Amino acid sequence: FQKCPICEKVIQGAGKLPRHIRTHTGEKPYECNICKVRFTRQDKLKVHMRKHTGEKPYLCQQCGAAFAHNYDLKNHMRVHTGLRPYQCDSCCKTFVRSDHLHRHLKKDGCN
DNA sequence: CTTTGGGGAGGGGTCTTTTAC
DNA sequence: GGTAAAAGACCCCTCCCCAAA
Ligand SMILES: [Zn+2]
Ligand SMILES: [Zn+2]
Ligand SMILES: [Zn+2]
Ligand SMILES: [Zn+2]
Repeated sequence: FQKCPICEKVIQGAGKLPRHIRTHTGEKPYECNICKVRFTRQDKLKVHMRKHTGEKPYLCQQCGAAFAHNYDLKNHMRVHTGLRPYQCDSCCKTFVRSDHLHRHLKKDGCN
């Protein structure tokens, strides 16, 4: 949509350019009034408030288990299916999180 | 020794909803 | 009444870090 005036990086998000250039300041305008811990963006503050309020919006269809994070629900699925989701296309190894697969590719030669 | 698994964080994208023109 | 930009809601990703395999 538009280009960053500082880092000259293009953002495809509509209206997300102000969000990007606000990170260069380093400010944390959003503050948790309970724990006095400040975050970078409003949505990050909102998910942090789930810790204090105890809300568990993510539900398992069959288990009924409630989790505060989407990935926690995804990990719970692995106790039902027993399937490790991420797979390396060359070394034929499996991983339980996406960054673990990325770490394997960068750090090791896979083979 | 290296590798794995998870917590917490920041950073971008898409869809929708509000808001300022 | 209409339009476009920003904010929200939620999604995804990787990185730093470190007990635990
Ligand atoms: Zn920038
Ligand atoms: Zn808090
Ligand atoms: Zn379940
Ligand atoms: Zn591999």
